[PDB]
Amino acid sequence: TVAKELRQKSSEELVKLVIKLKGELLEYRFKLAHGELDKPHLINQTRRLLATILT
RNA sequence: AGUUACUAAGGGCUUAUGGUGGAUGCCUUGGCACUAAUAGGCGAUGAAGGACGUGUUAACCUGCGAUAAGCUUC
Repeated sequence: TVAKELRQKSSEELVKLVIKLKGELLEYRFKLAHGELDKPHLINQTRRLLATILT
């Protein structure tokens, strides 16, 4: 699931993806602060996602 | 007038038990001293050592560094 990210617009689409991931990660963590986050597993994945893109 | 078993508040001796206490005996992911090979350094591309932080997981230990108990590639 990385060669499927090299092929994307490795110059510009990835920037939009990065900002979207940061936003939804922030909203995930905020949901975790209160209640109503019923899939606590999404945080570890989404951070794991950015680690590839920046790479 | 006289003789002498019983007393045991408590103690003593042996023998049996019970409690504390952790020596002797068996053992060990630990240490010690050595051999034979390898290698004899790290660092402005910012080290050694430290702080601080990071979790679906409280603290601590460990790993790791805002890509943060993990990322890419063979």
